[PDB]
Formats: sequence, structure tokens, C-alpha cells
Amino acid sequence: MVLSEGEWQLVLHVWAKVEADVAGHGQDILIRLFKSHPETLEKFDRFKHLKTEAEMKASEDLKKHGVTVLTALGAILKKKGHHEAELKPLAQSHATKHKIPIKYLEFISEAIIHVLHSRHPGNFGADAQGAMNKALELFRKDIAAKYKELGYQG
Ligand code: ZNH
Repeated sequence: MVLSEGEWQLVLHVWAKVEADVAGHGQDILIRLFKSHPETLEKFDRFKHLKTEAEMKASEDLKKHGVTVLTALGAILKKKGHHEAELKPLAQSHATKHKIPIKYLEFISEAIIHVLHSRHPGNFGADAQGAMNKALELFRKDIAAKYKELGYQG
């Protein structure tokens, strides 16, 4: 699959708003993820003890993680599909150390879309949401191919 330049621009124009407060968007996204799919929290030996949204919002380590995740994703999006270099180390750590199935990447993709839709109705209409879905699908497809090369079922 390949996105058009117009699709990339819709993706990057909403990402520009995310970048006003990457930390806040990261918290909202991780919390949505853990609330919708509580099993995903079990992957974080650092965070699996957090019991409530309140505890999640007050966690500095969780905030730090959201910034790390969104900054990595932002870098990948900015490559506009030319993301092999960024994807290599990410695919290896997530296949081999963290053991994150593609299904869980689908879950966080859903959380991203939900938070953007809630926070950014001005820049996340149907067309922009479609473009973001296409970008995240491409990310997941490319990660999935790497998983396979690396020996992980995903
Ligand atoms: C979209 C998307 C995404 C992105 C971009 C990311 C990114 C990332 C980064 C950058 C980091 C740091 C470095 C490495 O590699 O290690 C990480 C880590 C990581 N991660 Zn991940 N992620 C993700 C998804 C995910 C999910 C979904 C999960 C689960 C479920 C995860 C789990 C993880 C973990 C567990 C870790 C580690 C943490 C700590 O701190 O230790 N993850 N991550």
C-alpha cells in the first residue's frame, strides 16, 4: 500500500497539533489503551501495578513512556513511508524483548484514532481519520513483515 501526498499532509497537519503537547496526548492515548484493553498493561512490568486512571495520570514514568512512543511514531510518520531505518530497531525490540503482537499494535492504533478524534475535531474529520488509519496500517504492515524476518509470529 502507498499513501498519496494529500493523505500524508492530512496526517502531518493533525500531528502538528499533537506536537503542541506530546506529553498530554501520550497520557490520554496510553490510558485509553489500558482502559479498553487491560491485558496490554500486563506487558509493562514498570506499569502493571497501576490500578486506576487517577494513578495512571499521576505516574511520571507512564508520561515519560507516552512521550517516547509518540516521538518515535512522529518520526516514522514524518518519513512518509520511507521508514525502514526507524523501523529496524523498533521491530527488533518489540519482537524479541517486549513481545508485542500485531493485535496490540492494532489496539494502540485504535487508541490514537480515538484520542485524536476527541481532541482535534478541527483537523480530524473523516478524510483526515482515513489518512491516519492508512498511515497506521502501513506502519503495522511494515512492522509485521519485519517481525517475520526476525523470527516472531506477532
Ligand atoms: C504504535 C506504537 C508504538 C511505538 C511507536 C512504540 C515505541 C517504543 C519505543 C520508542 C520504546 C523505547 C525503546 C524500545 O524499543 O524499547 C518502546 C518501549 C516499550 N514498548 Zn513500545 N511502541 C509502540 C506500541 C506498544 C504497545 C502497543 C505496547 C504494549 C502493548 C508496547 C510495549 C512496550 C514496552 C513494555 C516497552 C518498554 C517499556 C520500558 O520502559 O521498559 N509498545 N516502545
